[PDB]
Amino acid sequence: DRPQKPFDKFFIDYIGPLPPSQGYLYVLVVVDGMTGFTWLYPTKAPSTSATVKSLNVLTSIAIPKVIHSDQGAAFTSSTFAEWAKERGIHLEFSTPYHPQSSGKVERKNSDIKRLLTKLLVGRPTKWYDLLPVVQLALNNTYSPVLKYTPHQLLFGIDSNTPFANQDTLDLTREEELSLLQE
Amino acid sequence: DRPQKPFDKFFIDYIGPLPPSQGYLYVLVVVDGMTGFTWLYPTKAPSTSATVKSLNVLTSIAIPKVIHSDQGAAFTSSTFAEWAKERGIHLEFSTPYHPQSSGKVERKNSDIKRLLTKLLVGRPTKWYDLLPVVQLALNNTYSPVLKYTPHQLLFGIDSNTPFANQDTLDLTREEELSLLQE
Amino acid sequence: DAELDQLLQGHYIKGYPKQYTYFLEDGKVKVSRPEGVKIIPPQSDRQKIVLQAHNLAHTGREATLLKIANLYWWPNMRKDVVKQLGRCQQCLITNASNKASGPILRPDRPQKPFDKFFIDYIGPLPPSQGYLYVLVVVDGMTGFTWLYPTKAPSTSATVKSLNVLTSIAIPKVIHSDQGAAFTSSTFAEWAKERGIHLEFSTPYHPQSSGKVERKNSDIKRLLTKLLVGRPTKWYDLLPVVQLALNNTYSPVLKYTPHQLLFGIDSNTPFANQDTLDLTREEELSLLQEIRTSLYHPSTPPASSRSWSPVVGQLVQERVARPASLRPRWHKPSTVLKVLNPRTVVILDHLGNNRTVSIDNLKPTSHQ
Amino acid sequence: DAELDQLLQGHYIKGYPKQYTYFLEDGKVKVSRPEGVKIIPPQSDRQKIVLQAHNLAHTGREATLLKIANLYWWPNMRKDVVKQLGRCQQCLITNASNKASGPILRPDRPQKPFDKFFIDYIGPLPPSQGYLYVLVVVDGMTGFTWLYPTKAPSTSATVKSLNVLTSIAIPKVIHSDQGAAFTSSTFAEWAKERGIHLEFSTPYHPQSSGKVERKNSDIKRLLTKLLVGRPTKWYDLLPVVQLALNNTYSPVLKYTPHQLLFGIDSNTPFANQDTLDLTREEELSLLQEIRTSLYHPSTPPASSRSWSPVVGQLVQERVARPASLRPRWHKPSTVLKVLNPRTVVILDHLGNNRTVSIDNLKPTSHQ
DNA sequence: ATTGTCATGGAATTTCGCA
DNA sequence: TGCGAAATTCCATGACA
DNA sequence: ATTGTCATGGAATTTCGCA
DNA sequence: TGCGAAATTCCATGACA
Ligand SMILES: Nc1c(C(=O)NCc2ccc(F)cc2F)c(=O)n(O)c2ncc(CCS(=O)(=O)c3ccccc3)cc12
Ligand SMILES: Nc1c(C(=O)NCc2ccc(F)cc2F)c(=O)n(O)c2ncc(CCS(=O)(=O)c3ccccc3)cc12
Ligand SMILES: [Mg+2]
Ligand SMILES: [Mg+2]
Ligand SMILES: [Mg+2]
Ligand SMILES: [Mg+2]
Ligand SMILES: [Mg+2]
Ligand SMILES: [Mg+2]
Ligand SMILES: [Zn+2]
Ligand SMILES: [Zn+2]
Repeated sequence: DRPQKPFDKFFIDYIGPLPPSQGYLYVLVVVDGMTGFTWLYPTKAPSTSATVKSLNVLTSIAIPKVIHSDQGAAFTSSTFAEWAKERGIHLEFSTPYHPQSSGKVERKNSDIKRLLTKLLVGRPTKWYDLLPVVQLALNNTYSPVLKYTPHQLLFGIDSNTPFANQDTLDLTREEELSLLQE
Repeated sequence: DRPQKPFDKFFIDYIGPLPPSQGYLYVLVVVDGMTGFTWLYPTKAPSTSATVKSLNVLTSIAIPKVIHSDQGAAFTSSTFAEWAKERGIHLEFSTPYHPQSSGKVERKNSDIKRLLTKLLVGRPTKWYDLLPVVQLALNNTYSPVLKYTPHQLLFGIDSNTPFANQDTLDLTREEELSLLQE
Repeated sequence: DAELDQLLQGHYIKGYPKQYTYFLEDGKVKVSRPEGVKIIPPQSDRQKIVLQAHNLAHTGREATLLKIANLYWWPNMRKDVVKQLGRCQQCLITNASNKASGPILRPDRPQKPFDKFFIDYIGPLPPSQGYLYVLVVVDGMTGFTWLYPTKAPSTSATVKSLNVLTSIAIPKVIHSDQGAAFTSSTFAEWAKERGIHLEFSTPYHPQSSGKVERKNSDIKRLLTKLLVGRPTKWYDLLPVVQLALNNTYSPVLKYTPHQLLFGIDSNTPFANQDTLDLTREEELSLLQEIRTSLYHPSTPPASSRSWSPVVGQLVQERVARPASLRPRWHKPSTVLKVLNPRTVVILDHLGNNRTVSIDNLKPTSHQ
Repeated sequence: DAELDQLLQGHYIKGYPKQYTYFLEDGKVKVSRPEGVKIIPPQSDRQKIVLQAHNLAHTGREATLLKIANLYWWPNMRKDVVKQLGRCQQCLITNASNKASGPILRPDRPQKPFDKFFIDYIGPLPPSQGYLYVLVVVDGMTGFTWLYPTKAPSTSATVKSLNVLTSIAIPKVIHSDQGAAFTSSTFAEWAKERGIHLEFSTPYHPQSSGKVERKNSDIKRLLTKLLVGRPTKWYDLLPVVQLALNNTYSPVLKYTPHQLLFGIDSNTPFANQDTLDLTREEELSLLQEIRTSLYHPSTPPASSRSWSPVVGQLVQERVARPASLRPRWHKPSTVLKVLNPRTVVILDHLGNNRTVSIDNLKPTSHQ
């Protein structure tokens, strides 16, 4: 069998609804399966339109062979099926109520949820401007298994933003107070 | 003594007043002494201003060593004396009531008077537009003495407008009828 | 299928080299070449494959081939690629040429004064006494120049000025570019009345009026210097510039334009006195010898990758004032006649006969 | 008088050759040279004579001399002529140079992706969805390009676009010209917050941004082809052009910008499959070898009459947007430091220190 | 049915002044 | 029949929208 | 304190297929 | 160890306002 490579399989999913941030409510998460590299796109809804708009930006940089997702409405629509067929993208779906991807991707989506939650508290309407630094943090995070960051596996070089001071990712006691109040 | 050359001596004089032709009443006549080449400039008056204006056009093409004239007011003014001194032009005057120049120039000024009179009759207000063809006729007229036209002596070549059909220059009997009527 | 069927079982087809093993896999004919395993498509599919590869970014020969070679191999691929590049209309009319024009002609200096005038307009300039333009008239033989200020580059201002000029002498020929003032029927009428032949440059090529264009440079350069530290009141300086340049030596000629026209300096500063003891006829005889013996340049060497036009060749005229994101070249046209190595007649994109400079032509690529 | 008095009676003065007879006539010292009888003016009159001859048409060396030689002769005339040409301010700032710039540098290709971005704006273009401009961002090592449509070439539109871009990675250096969008303090603030060094071209020299300028040509050329026979609706085509050019082979490199950035093609047409059996680490090892071994051009030969700057030399900066009939050059300034053979620091005409390209400099003539 | 041109100042080459 | 310096000629460069 | 670049297609050069 | 043709490399040309 052939070794796993970047652009073989993008894993997509929606996070939301979130509090409004400059008119945006959701985040389309795209994770490359091999490298673990993450792209994040803010959208106003979990619709096919918003997915096609966000993925058109991504697919003007690089096109995946396969897109994997759960059976969410936006991904199972025939409009998204025609969009994928035009670009030669095979669509792949997990069984309903059994979302399965891969250990590296599961742990990556876990990091994204917790990293967002830690920065949502205190400034819950300002996450649109923080999406760039969130991606840089995720993509320059060390991988225990592969022993390389997503940035290193995708580009084959060290980064100019190494996040050496690893964030705790858990919430402090004071951040639980303002989180439980809201 | 040195042989006579073009630009050694311009002979200037005014002809007029003539009937109005596009606001102009006089003609400043400039004849080069050596070649017999003629320039004609229409003016609104026999003034120093009109002389200086017309001769500034000529002296941007070629500057004479000497300008000769009768003791007319425009030529004896101190403004015209200063104009000539700025350009290094020596002014030369004939004695009052004894206008003398040279046989070639006298015969040239005779031709100009008679050639104008012959074309004035019939169309006395249209001599402004005819000044170009009058100059070409005068400057491509054969010289009995030197056996070359003014054009040939000035430029050293044949002309593209040879006036082979020599004009009679005298007035016909019908042209005397319309001339004596006016 | 038919050609590729004999290939699989082992028979020889011309173009396909024998030393490689041609096999079938996943319903497709393949071959194990040193670069890797490539698919051999049938003859009927190849034009579509080349077109698909080319149209990705409308790439030229090698960039298109490198795409096709990632998946496919067949005999003489670049021949099929070049075939499609010559049929792609978008590439022919958008791409640049990579062949320079042939070396410039240096036409003979007119033999006599007033054989050929070169006229052109300078402007618009800063307003001076209400005047914005300058009519420049350069005698081809002598370089002797006349300057006239005008309010517009119009036929009426041109006729006004040339009537004053032609008081001194009529020229045989007047050369000009295809500007509105010179191409009007009113100007052609004015020229025919006086026996003057109107000669016109090829369109969009000021090199052809280069005699007067080069004089425009000296006129502007001297005006600039005289106006340093002053407001640009140039109307009064035109008589001064005209006289100054007409009496300026050309180092290569050793003569001023005034001297070439008259054979003797007038009463200007630093006037030459070498012919003071000669008669005028002796002076005019020396002038005729000077006029014939002037330096004249020759055609320079061609650049290493130049082209010269041939009758029947496909060529493309440059678009004059091309809009944004629009092609810089017209559709291919054919060379009817070669007037000289630098000038040709073509069967225009509209259908007309058009005389053009090869500087505004490229040879259509891929034949 | 004193020097010329001894000359008349027959004594020898240095500079004046003995074999000619120097006599007096009309109160002036003269000499019978082969060209003719010329006046020898005294030392005190000569500077005025050269100035009078020069100022007729502000002529250079030989044209000025030919005027003076009609009347006068004295020892080493051209030395006095060249002396005045170097003191004529109008000629120094108006005349053109006749020395070419030295040969261009070909700076090293950045070693890694995201070491140096080159950014620039295209526009204005025909309105498309209300957008008039395109921000072009070119990675120096790979050539991989990002395109962003904007309504103006502004700092706010630049920051918006680069925040989206830098989501993928932060660059070490961003190179740009001195356009208003990039020179603002708001942009410098944005770059310092992210650890990005702002590098700027020398003014009025787009060659220095040549990496992105050349990419602008390909962007416009492909847009032109795709819009043939259509209205210029280019907003929707920018994603297509971006993807197409990023996956286009450079014939000299044998690689696409995508391949130089990622080391493996994505799911695009005609994708390369040569590294299908390698692991990603084996693939990234081959990529690092490919990045270091790319072709790089060298400095071309200098033209036969080029100049290179020297510390302390008098040079003149080109006027940026010169008005009509105004000089094309600034007053002479001095070369403080030579940063490289093509770039220098000068003591500006205002008094400031200014870093400029030698393409916008001429060496002041006549020392 | 039309076509590049030529001032400029360092450098290269020739001529001058003297022997 | 030869040297050093001055004078002359050569010609690449650039700008005429 | 900074620096030209590179797609393009004929031509020149090298490699291929076969002997 | 050498030929004819195909494949590859060379590189002048021009345009990015
Ligand atoms: N653009 C014109 C130039 C010009 O660009 N000169 C720069 C130049 C560049 C190189 C060179 F070697 C010499 C040179 F002077 C020009 O000089 N003139 O006189 C023009 N006269 C009229 C028009 C109007 C449109 S046209 O269709 O009548 C037309 C277009 C082009 C040329 C002539 C006539 C334009 C121009
Ligand atoms: N004129 C600009 C060009 C241009 O002329 N390109 C043509 C070009 C020519 C030759 C070459 F080799 C490549 C090349 F692209 C340009 O490309 N850019 O991006 C500009 N960007 C901004 C401004 C605004 C005034 S500025 O003072 O900020 C300034 C002036 C000049 C340059 C840069 C910045 C002008 C330009
Ligand atoms: Mg979901
Ligand atoms: Mg009188
Ligand atoms: Mg014109
Ligand atoms: Mg012009
Ligand atoms: Mg710019
Ligand atoms: Mg630019
Ligand atoms: Zn094409
Ligand atoms: Zn000057």
